Amino acid sequence: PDRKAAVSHWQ
Amino acid sequence: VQLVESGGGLVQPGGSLTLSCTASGFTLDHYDIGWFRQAPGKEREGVSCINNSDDDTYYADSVKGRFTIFMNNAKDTVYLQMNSLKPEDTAIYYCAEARGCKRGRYEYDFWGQGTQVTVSS
Repeated sequence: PDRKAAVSHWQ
Repeated sequence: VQLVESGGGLVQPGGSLTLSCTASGFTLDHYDIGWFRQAPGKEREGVSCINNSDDDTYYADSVKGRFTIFMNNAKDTVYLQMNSLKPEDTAIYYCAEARGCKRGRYEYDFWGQGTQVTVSS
């Protein structure tokens, strides 16, 4: 896998 | 679980797409699964997440209303319905396991190459 950060500001 | 994406394309603004996130036909109802995207010049962001055990769904403010994340009765696919697409929605879209649908900045295992969505007139 591509082991990568992402931002989650979901509600 | 090794998930991958399908359903991209180039659509005109105002159109729609349905993306699919699958793991070889295995059922997904145990997992929490996020849909993410990485647009040109932008940080990779989570746009929608489903907690399948608890029946919760989460949306980024930029997509709420327009996007929905769901399974159907087969439970083999996490769909992303994307309505009223705008140029700003152009990105590679990725899916991954997102335990708890946590907010913040975590690392994910992106097993798929993503699916390109281009919204262009």
